[PDB]
Amino acid sequence: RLTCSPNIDAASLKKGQTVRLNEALTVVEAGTFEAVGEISTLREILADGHRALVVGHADEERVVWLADPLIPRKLRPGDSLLVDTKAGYAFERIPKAEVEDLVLE
Amino acid sequence: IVFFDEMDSIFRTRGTGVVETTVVPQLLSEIDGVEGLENVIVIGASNREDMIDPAILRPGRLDVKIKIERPDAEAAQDIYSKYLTEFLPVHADDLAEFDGDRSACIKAMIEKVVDRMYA
Repeated sequence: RLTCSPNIDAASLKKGQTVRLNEALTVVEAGTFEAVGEISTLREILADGHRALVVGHADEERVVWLADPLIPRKLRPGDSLLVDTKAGYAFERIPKAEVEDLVLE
Repeated sequence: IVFFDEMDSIFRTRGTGVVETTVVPQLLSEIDGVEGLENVIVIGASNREDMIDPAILRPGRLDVKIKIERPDAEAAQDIYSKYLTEFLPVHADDLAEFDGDRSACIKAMIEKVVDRMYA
């Protein structure tokens, strides 16, 4: 639980946004969202609207909070999302093209 | 040329299993994608064509089917000739009956054995 520096605006911060620290453990700057990490397939979106249940690479399922940009376009089951298991956050959606629809029709 | 031998092992079907269930979809997609190339040809062989699902055998991917029937008398004679070559040693008794004519003796023997087998 860190304290915010007077320079930055606490309300301006967004959920899941990467922040910068220092030797005194004070948040002075906030950057962008992470773009590298594990990719998990979305299983469902919970009733609260802030957490989603996804499945990992090894068929291990987890419940992770969604980032601010994820909270038209509507997220749908089967989408691939960049996740951080240690932090329990999903930051972005990685587009994927499905060939099943082309085959069926 | 890609040769898929014993197509009963894989690509057979998914409904009857009693991942192997996830082999034919991506294979069909890849074949559809490579169909545009002129020089790519896919060849498959199988003893039991019934076990193969017709989805891969629909017009398009597997459009050509060739049936190899069991040999008949003329086919049997041809197959015997393909092996009973003049280079194999022949006993003097049979060879003397044709005055050293190896080809005549061999073809007469082939006809005789074909007649014996199909009688």
